[PDB]
Amino acid sequence: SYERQGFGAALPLKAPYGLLIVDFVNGFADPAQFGGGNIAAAIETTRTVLAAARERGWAVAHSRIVYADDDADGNIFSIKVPGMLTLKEHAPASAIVPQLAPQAGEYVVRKSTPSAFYGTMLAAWLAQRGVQTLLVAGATTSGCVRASVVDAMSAGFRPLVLSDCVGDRALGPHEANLFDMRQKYAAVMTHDEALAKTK
Amino acid sequence: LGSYERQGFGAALPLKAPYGLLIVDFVNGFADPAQFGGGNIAAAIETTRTVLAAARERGWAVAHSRIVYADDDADGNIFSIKVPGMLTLKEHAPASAIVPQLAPQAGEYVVRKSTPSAFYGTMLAAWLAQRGVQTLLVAGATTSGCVRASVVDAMSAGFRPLVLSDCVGDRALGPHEANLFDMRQKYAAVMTHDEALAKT
Amino acid sequence: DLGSYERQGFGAALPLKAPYGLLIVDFVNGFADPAQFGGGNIAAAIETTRTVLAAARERGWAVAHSRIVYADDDADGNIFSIKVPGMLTLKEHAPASAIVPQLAPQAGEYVVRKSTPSAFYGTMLAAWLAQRGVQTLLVAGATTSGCVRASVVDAMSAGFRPLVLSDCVGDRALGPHEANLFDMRQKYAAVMTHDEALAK
Amino acid sequence: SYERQGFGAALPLKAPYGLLIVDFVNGFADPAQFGGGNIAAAIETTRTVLAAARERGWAVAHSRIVYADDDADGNIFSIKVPGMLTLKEHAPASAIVPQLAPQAGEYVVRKSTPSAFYGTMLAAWLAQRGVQTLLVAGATTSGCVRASVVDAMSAGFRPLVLSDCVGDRALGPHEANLFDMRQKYAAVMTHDEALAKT
Repeated sequence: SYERQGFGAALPLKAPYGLLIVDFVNGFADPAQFGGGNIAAAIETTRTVLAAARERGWAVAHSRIVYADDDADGNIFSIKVPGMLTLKEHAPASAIVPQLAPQAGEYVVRKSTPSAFYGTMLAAWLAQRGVQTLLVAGATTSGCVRASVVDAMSAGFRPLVLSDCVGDRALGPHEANLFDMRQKYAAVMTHDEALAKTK
Repeated sequence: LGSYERQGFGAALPLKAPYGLLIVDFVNGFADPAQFGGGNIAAAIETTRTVLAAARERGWAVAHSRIVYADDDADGNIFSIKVPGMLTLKEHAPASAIVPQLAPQAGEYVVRKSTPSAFYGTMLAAWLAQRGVQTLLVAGATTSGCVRASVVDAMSAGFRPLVLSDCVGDRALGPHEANLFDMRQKYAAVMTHDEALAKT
Repeated sequence: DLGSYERQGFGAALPLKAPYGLLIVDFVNGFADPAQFGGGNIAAAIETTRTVLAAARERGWAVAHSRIVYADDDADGNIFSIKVPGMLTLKEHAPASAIVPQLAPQAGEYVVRKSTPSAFYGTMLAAWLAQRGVQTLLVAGATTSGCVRASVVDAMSAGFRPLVLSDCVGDRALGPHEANLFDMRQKYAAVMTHDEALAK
Repeated sequence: SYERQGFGAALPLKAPYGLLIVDFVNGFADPAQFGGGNIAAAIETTRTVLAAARERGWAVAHSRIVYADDDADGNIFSIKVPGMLTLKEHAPASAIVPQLAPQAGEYVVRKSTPSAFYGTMLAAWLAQRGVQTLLVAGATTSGCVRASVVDAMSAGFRPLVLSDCVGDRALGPHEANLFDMRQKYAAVMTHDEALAKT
């Protein structure tokens, strides 16, 4: 059991706060490309958190999956999921969804792996700013979100997973992955609890 | 659940040499259910011995992971706020020692970590790169923890992951199975040890 | 005094080993132009590198180019760009930041963008090279006492044998150029002129 | 050229502060193995800095070069510099010099490459503590110090190179490397200046 071995202990929240919005891009919001399930409701709920973040003067990062136009950086990930390779810089599918369009000062991290931390400058970007707790929204819960939450935690940041701002293709994976995160990696709670508990 | 197929997840990852083996966190603490064991870990340990012995006889690069924190908790992290038992895993605590069944021999790297992935804040990527490893077989514990973290990173780091499905262990079966699904769909070739050894 | 190096066993030979690759670091219009960030022996280094790039292309060698790029709104403005404020003007579409027409990239050659000195720091270079199984990496670019050196020490650290093309790295100032080659020869890389490198 | 192209701009100092001492270990204190030049003097001066940091409550981290007993992690670095191999965990040459012995709470970072950040948890450890400016001491100026300094900057930290607390086996490399760092990568100043200003 998790309870028996001391898992899922609370992870106290601590300022300064920042927000990471992972991979909320056109391709992931379209159920015919990489979207589906509860991903779109998650986008909508993130709108509230993003506006709170901006008002509160928190650091905000967005990630995007972007591969080179010649497929020169086509990788292991793009063998497992071929479609990832079609997320080119200027392709509509790879652009941030219009509901969550980045404002000035917000860092757009481009990646070709699931984590927004891997082979990117995100850790360094957040450390420069002294960020202590990173709120996380995005898609998918059992993909880039999970991987970005493990890395945030490993990079020394306290992850607050916004359970209603993370969306997945399929609810079993979504639930199975929230569970892991609550047990091993993160504070996990709804956006309105997060927003309340963070001022 | 049909969206995985429609959207083109779960494509086959062709195995490619040179091969290497990573054994994640099969330490006495994770073999003993009073501490971090239970579920199907013990069986994953046993089967892993065959993979280890094949690795040695085939001249494969072998690496092993250990969780280790400092004796004064000086590296106490976010990971150990969430799972405070992790902090007991000290360098010379029996609990942090690789299970005897799978003791390393000469040439086999042991990677000490304080996070879930064997790649994070360690030399593993660099160690494999220098050896030209193309496909990394993975065994270890726990499927829904350090095995999955190491597999997503292995892949990210440019290595082809091959999860030995009967050589990775968890303390609970639902998490074990749910994380196998995800890995098979997004990150690894997944097969039993005998398929894996036959095909390398 | 420098006799200590030979006594303590510095500067041993780094045997070369295929597969080979080529990194050209930051040979961009702003480092070529002596009115912006160039000068020294950088113009000469750029041209000599052409022969290496062509030879890399004849031999089918993995090839990677680096560029310093910050966000248009200074979103990713950092510590490096406080110390050297003009790097912050290296934007994606600023001609200063573009690769020099002499060395324009081709299909399959990787353009890594960075906001730090090393082509490896916070980029996917290590994993791009790993995937391709690269053992030895030839390095060219500017500046020798800057991004070149940072990139060479990283390459080494990541598991690759660096081969610093002494006549294909340039600096805006020659004293730093010569000091950093010395360091690199003593500790971090095989160091030779390009005719020598291409002959092996 | 550095002047006309905007190099060497001041790097303002910002709390919280941390201190990293790099590879001040017996092998590097010993002129017969890896020591010499002005290293012995850097170690003694560092005593002053470490005492201050402990008193002021700062995060303090010490790095060490450590390869496996069986050479399993023998690497490219260990090819150019084969003596780095000989620094096993329990070889007295890898141990931190006694004058700078760690206390409880101070992180000992083990590395098999130049930089204290590379393939280590040093960035995460400092990030979790919200360190903004990292004071740096150690050996060798033109080796592991510089490699750590450049990484510290890259990782988001403001590096403060302590010019009388970093040593090398040769004064040329030491001065060249201090020059590079001041121009591109850090605030450089003597421990007297650093301590009063922090």
